[PDB]
Amino acid sequence: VPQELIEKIKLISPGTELRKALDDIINANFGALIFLVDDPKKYEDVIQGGFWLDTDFSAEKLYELSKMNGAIVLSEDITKIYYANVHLVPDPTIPTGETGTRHRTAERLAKQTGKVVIAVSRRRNIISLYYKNYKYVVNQVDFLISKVTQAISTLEKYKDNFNKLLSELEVLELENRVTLADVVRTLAKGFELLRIVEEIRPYIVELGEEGRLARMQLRELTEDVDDLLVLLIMDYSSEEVEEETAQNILQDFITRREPSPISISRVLGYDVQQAAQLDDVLVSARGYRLLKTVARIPLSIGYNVVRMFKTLDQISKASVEDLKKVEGIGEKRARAISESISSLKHRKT
Amino acid sequence: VPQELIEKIKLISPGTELRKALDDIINANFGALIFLVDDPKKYEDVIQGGFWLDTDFSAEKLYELSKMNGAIVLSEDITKIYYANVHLVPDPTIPTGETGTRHRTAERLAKQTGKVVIAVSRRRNIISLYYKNYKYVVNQVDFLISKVTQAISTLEKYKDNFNKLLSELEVLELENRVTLADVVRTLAKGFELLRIVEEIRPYIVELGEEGRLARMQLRELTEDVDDLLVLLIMDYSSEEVEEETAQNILQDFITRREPSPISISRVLGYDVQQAAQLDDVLVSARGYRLLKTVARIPLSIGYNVVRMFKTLDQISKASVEDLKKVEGIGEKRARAISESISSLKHRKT
Ligand SMILES: Nc1ncnc2c1ncn2[C@@H]1O[C@@H]2COP(=O)(O)O[C@H]3[C@@H](O)[C@H](n4cnc5c(N)ncnc54)O[C@@H]3COP(=O)(O)O[C@H]2[C@H]1O
Repeated sequence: VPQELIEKIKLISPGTELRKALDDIINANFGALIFLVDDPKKYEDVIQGGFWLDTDFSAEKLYELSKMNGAIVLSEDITKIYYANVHLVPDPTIPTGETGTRHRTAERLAKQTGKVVIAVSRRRNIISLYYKNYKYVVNQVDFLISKVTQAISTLEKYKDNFNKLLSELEVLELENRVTLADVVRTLAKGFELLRIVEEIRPYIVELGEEGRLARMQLRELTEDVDDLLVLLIMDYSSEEVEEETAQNILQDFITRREPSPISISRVLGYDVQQAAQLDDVLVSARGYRLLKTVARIPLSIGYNVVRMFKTLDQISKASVEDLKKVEGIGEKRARAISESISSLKHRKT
Repeated sequence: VPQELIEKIKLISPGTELRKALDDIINANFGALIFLVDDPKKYEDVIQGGFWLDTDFSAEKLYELSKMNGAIVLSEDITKIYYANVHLVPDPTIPTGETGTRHRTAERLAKQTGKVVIAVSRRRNIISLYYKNYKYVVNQVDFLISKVTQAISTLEKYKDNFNKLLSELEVLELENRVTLADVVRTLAKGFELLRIVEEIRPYIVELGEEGRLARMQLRELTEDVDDLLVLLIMDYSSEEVEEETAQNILQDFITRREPSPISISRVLGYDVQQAAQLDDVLVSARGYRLLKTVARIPLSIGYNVVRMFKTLDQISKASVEDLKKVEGIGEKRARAISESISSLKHRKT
């Protein structure tokens, strides 16, 4: 979905005076056919009849005008009403797959001029936006709230399962009993969860000002999940991996690749092709997750800690003095590392 | 109103199945937009979308299809329905005086193709027919009947006054006391009566089958007025006048010139400059009106009677023996001429 078109969709998103007018028009079963231009003179050959207005835009004015037959011409910045009650005459030879004169005119006119045209028919409650060779149908808020509320409820269930997987993983991590199956299962659930977020994003955007609570909910449910998955990938990949690399593996499984167990464990660098194999592959966390998240050790410095001790298990055996040899670890960070791991072992295992 | 257009108007006149369908369509407040062509696949460029039907016409089929959006395509003789639900796309650059997409389309397409296009708007009850550069509005029957009923009632009054003038003139004629004013006064009323018939004629045509009674009424009211006015012109023009010329006089004051007293007398060959002079000009009927109408003498033979006796006054003094000396007058025509005049002189004077 081009960014060019997304800028146009903003024009009619909940919160704008234009959208407010269009909601009133839909509510009254008036139709609408609206043409957005910056220089009316340049387009005087596709504009016939009607009334020259040249007056400041308002929602109420647009509403009143739409009671009349034909079309309305506004400035692109939606600050002026230029014409009302006009006949729009785009080139009839331009292909269109729309139905009815109103929507066939709209799509032809947008194709012909490279401008936005908005059509509302009298009996439906959708707003059809046309820009160049684009068509975007904009939905009512109540339809969008419904899908988004469902998506959020779905995200809650994925997130709860993710937390359960993770808390079990933690236990296994601290006891050094993790298998590849355990990692992959946890990553998959994380990947799927953020996929759902990506898929609902267009709905969220369409909601405009009415999507504010929805965005807050997404943010709260997904807050640290991306960082968490990146750290897991750095901790459990077959060979050592830089952060931005792990970030890309996340990007890949969120958007382009399917998060099947074999696919994940393969891209983590393991050579398995049967799902049952994962249970037999023993893995040991590098320790990045615990270092950044719990001991609050910056990644740049955690590299050196992993450089020296290789795995979490060995880090958990190091004394404060042992840790202090690392490039970046003073007594502050050394006790942070030492005490936070041991605290965790005590309470969790 | 060119004969070419009148033929097309017949297509939608009361009585035709097409008009019966348009009537229902008007009554249901469906609109209509109908394109008449014999070769559909040649007009492929101006007809988009819709359904190809190619089915035999009926009023009920047309009505049913008019429920759908857009336009309908029929054969020029209204025998086939070719398309329904189509989008008509005439050249947008053709000048049009119409208002609304429907009527602006109809006019432009009619001009572009030389074919009939019919448009009915949803809330108005008229049928607008476009043919080439012609536009003809066809009215509802109740409207036409009201005008025609008034026009006929108006005619009864003119006709009553014409009769009263005529019978007064009859008396003056039989007593040889006719002035040019009496003649002109009678002619003028007859002229005006026939003008009214001319003005109402388009409404009557427009009424189609619903104008049968109205035609009979006009026929009864005017059936011999024209012949009567022709014979008056032949009896009172200053210089002898052939029948053909007299009919051309009649035709002139019915259409071209206005039947003013001075003007009528001037055309009759009397150098008059003021209406008050008409009362001083004495005239004598040659006798054609009486010879044709009352004695049943053919005009051809009439001339021979007039060339001999010059005026009605002299004819009324001629004996049977005198009259038989005329070419074409046997003993029966002679006694027909003499007894009909003496009979009228006895009864009317
Ligand atoms: N070229 C054509 N070919 C076939 N049928 C034609 C036609 N032009 C008009 N009609 C028919 O007349 C109906 C009423 O059009 P109206 O202009 O009143 O109402 C129109 C008009 O107010 C507006 N609108 C549509 N096209 C427009 C255009 N090019 N320019 C400006 N306004 C337009 O959309 C309304 C709904 O049109 P809708 O199609 O439902 O219904 C149309 C359509 O069925």
